[PDB]
Amino acid sequence: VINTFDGVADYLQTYHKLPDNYITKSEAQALGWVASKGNLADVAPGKSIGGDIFSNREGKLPGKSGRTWREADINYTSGFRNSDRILYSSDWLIYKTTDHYQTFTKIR
DNA sequence: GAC
Repeated sequence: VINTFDGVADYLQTYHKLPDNYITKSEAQALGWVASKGNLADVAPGKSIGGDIFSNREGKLPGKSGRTWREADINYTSGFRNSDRILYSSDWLIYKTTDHYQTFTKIR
């Protein structure tokens, strides 16, 4: 399992994809995940939510026509989800936020 | 796009 900021940032930079322990919300939902129940670790052991589109509506991240942003959970082990997310663009800019997309730091 |  790889779910730390540096670990995921390195993997993303090297392989241009999230490591195997990530599943999208749709995939998680298909497995029986119910947000209000905080049951992810029970329906998908050792998995973290990741890979969904981040719309960047606040414009806090660098924007450019045709650039798509995606986000993935970081530091998730169990229970309800946290505030830690890695943000990555189609052109491989990588950012982190620890406050649920309120502020971001460039890390790769 | 924690819920």
